[PDB]
Amino acid sequence: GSKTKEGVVHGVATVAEKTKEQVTNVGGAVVTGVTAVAQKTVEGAGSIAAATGFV
Amino acid sequence: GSKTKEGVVHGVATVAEKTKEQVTNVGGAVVTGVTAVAQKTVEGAGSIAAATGFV
Amino acid sequence: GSKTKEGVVHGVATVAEKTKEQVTNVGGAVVTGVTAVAQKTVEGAGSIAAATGFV
Amino acid sequence: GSKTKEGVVHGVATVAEKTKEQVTNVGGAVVTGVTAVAQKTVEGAGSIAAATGFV
Amino acid sequence: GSKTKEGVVHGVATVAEKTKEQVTNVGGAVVTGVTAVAQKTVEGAGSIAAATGFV
Amino acid sequence: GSKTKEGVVHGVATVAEKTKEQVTNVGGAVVTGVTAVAQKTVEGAGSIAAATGFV
Repeated sequence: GSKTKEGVVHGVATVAEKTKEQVTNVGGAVVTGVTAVAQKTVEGAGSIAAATGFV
Repeated sequence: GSKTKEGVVHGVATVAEKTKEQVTNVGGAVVTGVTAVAQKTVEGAGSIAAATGFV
Repeated sequence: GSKTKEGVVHGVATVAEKTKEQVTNVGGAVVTGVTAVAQKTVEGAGSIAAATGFV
Repeated sequence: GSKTKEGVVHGVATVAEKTKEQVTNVGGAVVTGVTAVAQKTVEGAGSIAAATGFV
Repeated sequence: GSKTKEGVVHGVATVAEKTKEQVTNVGGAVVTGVTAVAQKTVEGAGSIAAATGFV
Repeated sequence: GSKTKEGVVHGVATVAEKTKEQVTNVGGAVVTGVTAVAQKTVEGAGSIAAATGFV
């Protein structure tokens, strides 16, 4: 290709004003606050923000 | 290709004013706050924000 | 192709003013707040915001 | 007062995608692109985006 | 006062993607691109983005 | 006062992607690109981005 983008994040502005933020976890899984993330996978399973409790 | 975009996020502005934010989890799975995420997968299963309790 | 977009999010503005936000989970799965997400999968099962309780 | 706002701009998200922008002026006045501006004046004349040709 | 804001700008997100930007001026006045500006004046004339050609 | 803000800019995110930017001036006045500016004046005339051609 000549100009190609695959799995790209660009030109982003983010403001997050939070007075109080609190995360409590007991024996589980928590994913929080994922921002401006990019991935490319070939021949594989790709998961960005994947929470799983048990197996 | 000449100009190609696949799995792309661009030109985004986000403002999040929160006075209080609270996440409580007991033996589960929680995904929260995913923003401006891009992925491309070839020959694989790709999940962005996938929560699962047990297996 | 010459100019092609597949699985693309662009030109987005978002404002979220919340005084209080609260998420409680007990043995389940919760996905909340997914915004400006893009994916492209070839030969695979792709799920953006997929919650599942048990298996 | 207890909680007072006078001349306030808050919680704003703006996206401006322009391929070409061009401003030509010959002996005049031009005001362009004013965004998220706040003022408070006491005992005076206050003008935000005021163009004037001659005097 | 107890909590007071006068002439305040807060919580702003801005994205400006421009491929080409061009400003030509011949003997005049040009104001361009003012963003997130705040002022407070007491006993005076306050102008944010004020262009004037001649006097 | 107890908590007071006058002429304040806070919590700002800005992205400016420009491939080409060009400003030409011949005997005039040009103001461009003012961002996140704050002022407070007592007993005086205060101008943020004020262009004037001649006098």
